[PDB]
Amino acid sequence: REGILFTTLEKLVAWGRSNSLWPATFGLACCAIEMMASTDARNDLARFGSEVFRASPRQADVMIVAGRLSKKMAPVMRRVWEQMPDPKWVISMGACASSGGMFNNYAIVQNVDSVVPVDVYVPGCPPRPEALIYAVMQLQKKVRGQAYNERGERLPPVAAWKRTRG
Amino acid sequence: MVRVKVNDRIVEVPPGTSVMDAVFHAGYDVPLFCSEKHLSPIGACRMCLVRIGLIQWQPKLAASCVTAVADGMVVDTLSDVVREAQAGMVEFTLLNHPLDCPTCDKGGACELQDRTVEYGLYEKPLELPVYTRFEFTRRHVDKHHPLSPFVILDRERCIHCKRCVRYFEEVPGDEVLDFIERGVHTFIGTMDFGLPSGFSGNITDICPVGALLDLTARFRARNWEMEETPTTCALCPV
Amino acid sequence: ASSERELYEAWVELLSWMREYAQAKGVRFEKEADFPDFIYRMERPYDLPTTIMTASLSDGLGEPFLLADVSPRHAKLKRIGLRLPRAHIHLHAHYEPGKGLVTGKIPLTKERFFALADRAREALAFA
Amino acid sequence: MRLERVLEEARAKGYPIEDNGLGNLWVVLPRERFKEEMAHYKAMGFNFLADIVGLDYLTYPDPRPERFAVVYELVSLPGWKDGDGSRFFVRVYVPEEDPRLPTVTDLWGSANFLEREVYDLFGIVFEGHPDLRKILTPEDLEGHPLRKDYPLGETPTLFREGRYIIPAEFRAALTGKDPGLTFYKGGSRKGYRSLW
Amino acid sequence: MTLNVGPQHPSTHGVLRLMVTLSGEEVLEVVPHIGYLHTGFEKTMEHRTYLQNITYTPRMDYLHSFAHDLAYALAVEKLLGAVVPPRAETIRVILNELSRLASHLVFLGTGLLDLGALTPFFYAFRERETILDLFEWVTGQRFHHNYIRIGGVKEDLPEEFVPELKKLLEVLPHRIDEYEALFAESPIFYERARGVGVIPPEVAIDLGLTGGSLRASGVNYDVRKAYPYSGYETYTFDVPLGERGDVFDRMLVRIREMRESVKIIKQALERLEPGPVRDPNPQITPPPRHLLETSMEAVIYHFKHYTEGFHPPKGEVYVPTESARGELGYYIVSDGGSMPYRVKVRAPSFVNLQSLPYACKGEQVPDMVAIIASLDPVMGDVDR
Amino acid sequence: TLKALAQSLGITLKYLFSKPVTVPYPDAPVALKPRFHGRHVLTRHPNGLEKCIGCSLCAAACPAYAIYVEPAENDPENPVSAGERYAKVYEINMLRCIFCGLCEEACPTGAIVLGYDFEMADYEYSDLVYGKEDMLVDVVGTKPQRREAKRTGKPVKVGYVVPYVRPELEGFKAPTEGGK
Ligand code: SF4
Ligand code: SF4
Ligand code: SF4
Ligand code: SF4
Ligand code: FES
Repeated sequence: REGILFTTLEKLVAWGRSNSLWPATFGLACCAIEMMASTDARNDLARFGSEVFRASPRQADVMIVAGRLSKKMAPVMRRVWEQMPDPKWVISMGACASSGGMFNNYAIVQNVDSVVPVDVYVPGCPPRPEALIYAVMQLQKKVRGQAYNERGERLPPVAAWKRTRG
Repeated sequence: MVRVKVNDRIVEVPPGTSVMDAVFHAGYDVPLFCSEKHLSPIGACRMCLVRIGLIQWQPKLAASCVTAVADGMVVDTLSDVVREAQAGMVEFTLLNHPLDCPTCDKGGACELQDRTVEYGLYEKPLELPVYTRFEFTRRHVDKHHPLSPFVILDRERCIHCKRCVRYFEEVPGDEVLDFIERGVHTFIGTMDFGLPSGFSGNITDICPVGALLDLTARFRARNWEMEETPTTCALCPV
Repeated sequence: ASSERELYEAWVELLSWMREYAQAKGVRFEKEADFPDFIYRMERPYDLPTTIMTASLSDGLGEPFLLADVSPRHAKLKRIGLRLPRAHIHLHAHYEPGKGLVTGKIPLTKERFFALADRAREALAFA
Repeated sequence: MRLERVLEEARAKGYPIEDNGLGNLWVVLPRERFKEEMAHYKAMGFNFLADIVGLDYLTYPDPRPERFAVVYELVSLPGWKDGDGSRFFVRVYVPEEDPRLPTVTDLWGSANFLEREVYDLFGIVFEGHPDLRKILTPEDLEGHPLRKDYPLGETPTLFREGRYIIPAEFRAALTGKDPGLTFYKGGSRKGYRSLW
Repeated sequence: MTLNVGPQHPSTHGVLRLMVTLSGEEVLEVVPHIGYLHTGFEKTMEHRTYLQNITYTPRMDYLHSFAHDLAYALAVEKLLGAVVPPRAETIRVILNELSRLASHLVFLGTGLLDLGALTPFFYAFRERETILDLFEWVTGQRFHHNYIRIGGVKEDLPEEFVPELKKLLEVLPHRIDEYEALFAESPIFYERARGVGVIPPEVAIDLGLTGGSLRASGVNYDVRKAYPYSGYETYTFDVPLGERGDVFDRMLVRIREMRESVKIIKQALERLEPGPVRDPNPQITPPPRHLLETSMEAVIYHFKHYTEGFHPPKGEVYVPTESARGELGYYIVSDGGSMPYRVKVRAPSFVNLQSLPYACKGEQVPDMVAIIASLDPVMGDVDR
Repeated sequence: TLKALAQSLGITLKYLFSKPVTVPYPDAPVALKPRFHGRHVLTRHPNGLEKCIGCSLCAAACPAYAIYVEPAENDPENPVSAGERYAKVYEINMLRCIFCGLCEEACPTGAIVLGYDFEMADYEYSDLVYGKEDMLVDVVGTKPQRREAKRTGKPVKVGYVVPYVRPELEGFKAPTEGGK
């Protein structure tokens, strides 16, 4: 009960879902400042179903884990993630997050994917905004199911069945 | 014991001893290439040349290491003239030393390299650097010569480390190498063609260049990268 | 000056011979070195007609009986040298304009070089 | 210059006076006499207590009197209606056994948090300080972290076929205590400086 | 009640957990609870080389990156006594001031965003892009830079740098004004800002505030004047000042700074000509790579430099500097290893935050948001 | 006060009718400068011979340790690089690459030269440790780009332009104001 299981429905609904992406950014790093950049002022995101750019999971289901983080943030983020609605996607934005760039330390959390499952990595710290665009284009066609892995291997149209959803 | 003053510090150190060692005990240092632990010196490197007062000053800089000690002696090492000279000898050494650093696998262990950068540098605050006075073509000689089922020899590495030839005399007292031609034409070789001595391989370590290397780990890793795990042998009851 | 070029061209030539002899006798050849100035060349003009700075003929033991080296591009005193191991024979090829490539002052020919080679090969015959 | 009436005093009280040729100066005090001394300074017209750097000299390639050492930076803001630009350090070697020291909350409310950090990072309890809590670190990790003894926390980086790098022996890096591959060093590699 | 404003909210993006003791219609006091991020850079950098540490320096200042970098650079440079070419030094100021402008752009950008009308941010951002484009040019990097190198920057300026630099100096004065234009009138601007942000100058020092907080209360305290470091001695420019601690004052200061900065640019361009871009002592400097081809000694030093990296002598060192964010400085103890034995960072904003329960005494509840924002938190200072 | 409020509107209104300044991606190529740092390329000579020798100087430079390099000694008859040492395995973990650039500076073969790439992002951890052959001057895109372009059968584009090449690159020709 989510818009699937007839030819029609699944493409329909999936187009709906795919094109309405509402980003909730989880700044805690330099990413954010590039993210405000990423919003406006050169390029738009409103043409990708985004007026949502702001802090409520009550407004979004696209999780952008944006920035290098610490131990103290893991349960927090976890919980924030939990307080989203049922279908939800996890972007792991940038190197700082994705595998912990140039820090090997107790303080930090390396490999953000630990805390929550991921579907999209987008390396580079900083990356270019545009890379993120490319990434969400990916994520678009990914949730559309018109994607694979680099071994031709298919995957679910959500991030949210890799570990438990709620 | 012998009353030594190296520059600013004094040490007792019993007689018959080398100036050199007292230098290092004193926390003063020099470039060093010929003589080595567990081995009788020679003068060959000529790196341990200092001046000494006892109080006058020698007219020729004696290899401190080779010379014995003396009570009431002054040793001068922070000499401006020393430093200049060090550089000098370095340059001289470098004259035919073939450029091969990236593929040099003496590398992090190129103590020679480290002395260069330690003690070297042109005599001139600079506003423009110098690098050389040399510019002629280098010697080209012997390389890629497998010396042994374990040891590759590329000859132009050698600085005329005489260490190994020396080793063979000192340590096993079994010899298999020799310098060949004279002067600059010289170079060390064997005529065993594979050295049937039961002790040989230590020369790899002794080689203060990368001439003698363990072929088995040639182009396999880099000096710094290794974890050098002090541990214990058991392969002989020693 | 541009002496350089003919020399280089000669160096190739000589090298070619070294290979020929190598195949001819079936004797072992090994390239020894390549130019520094090729390695560390990395966008600065390279135009050398080969890539090879040093190469040798070995007995078949990895021991050379003949070494053959060119001088590098901007390395002054541009000559090509030969030297026979354990012979103390050191040959200095000059180039002389209006002549060709000379061995001391006597022009080199392939046969000269072959003779040198055979006497080397056969005499020293370390293996 | 405000400094000078402190300096003659320091000399009078025989305190050793460190000086780098970079014109930075420390004053080596005992713990006891500090507070009051430092009281006198603010009174003498010391504007601004800039820093508190807690020092761990667990391992050092020279002897020091103590393992834990604090350093204050006091300044006189000349841009203020008082001050002379008089900036100088005070160093105070600290027994490891007692990681105590009376606060200087008393003379600047800046101190408060600064000393708090120093409890966290090095073990020091500053006497007369309201609140110790970490303000910067987990309280689920303990051992007053950021000390030489304290772990460095590495993880191998991973590459294809599980091929990995372990950082802490990867490094060609060193300390002065450390010798590396070389059997000795001197020259440049025992440091270097210029004057020219 | 004690209200718990948690991290990442709403778009203020301090890790901020804030215990607001309220009267249910007022703020009484805030016990700020922070430190939910942290790294321990200071630790890590003793486990990396000096060269390596230059990676870390812009990685704790989203804003003026180059200042951290510079400050660290200077410290090292002092220690081993290395000098920097004049042209280098020219470039260094240019980047610095360019970075200051950047910072200000972001400060006001966020200011608007945080609360008040949303839009003008985007315009300020347009300009920021222009700045970024300049950075992109010369360093190939949007931000974070390594262009500055020991002995001076590591390569020459683009020629392309000159047109564009003029260009933007043309546009900006007018632009700056038009941002200013939004503030000073708007009588609502008044009614949101003027009364709040209070703190005596005396207490600013006691609790530790740094310029553009201290100088936001009009107390003259440019560390570039007071402990004048390179080039600035010989550059005219004045101190922009307020005269009271409030938001209102802060905001106007910054605008004035920008204009000063621009004149410094202007000054700089005049003083710009060819020159080597880093110190030519190859002992202490990595050599030019157009010479590996040539000498062995080159090769040796080169190899060595980028592997081991030099040994500075034993020493502690500190230099005070004026960052965009205040009193900046590094207290660096080296033992003479290839890595330092202590890296202390003087983080201004962090010290400036100590003054928050104070700053926010007895305030009004919608006002309290702004009062945080006005002080400028970069969490890197705090968290470290 | 009141005047301003009007003036505010005034300017913005000007801007309203101003035809905007923003650039659509990927519909006009992003403007980059030649010093820009994208994905590292491994270069070669016109002798068709890879410059790199597995110099691994980079590896001391990489603070992230982002390089796994298995070295090897070239074939004497068929040397893959003219040198006597090459990089038998060249891996880069882009998930933490520092793209040091210092990297480039240490490498003496000038093998490593930052690209103009940024169109990299995929779903799987271990796919993002880019390999040797993905890191050349001979590929025609990013890994996902390429992998898409086969399954889709579509060609390529990369959506950037520079004023001109960086001199450092001297192989691959990128879109430069004259491509996209
Ligand atoms: S990847 Fe780079 S830009 Fe992103 S949070 Fe890390 S350091 Fe900042
Ligand atoms: S022997 Fe030493 S100086 Fe020579 S190439 Fe090898 S590492 Fe370099
Ligand atoms: S091979 Fe090595 S140890 Fe032997 S003489 Fe030469 S340089 Fe010295
Ligand atoms: S890319 Fe350059 S530095 Fe890296 S191994 Fe190859 S030649 Fe060496
Ligand atoms: S150690 Fe060489 S002359 Fe003495």
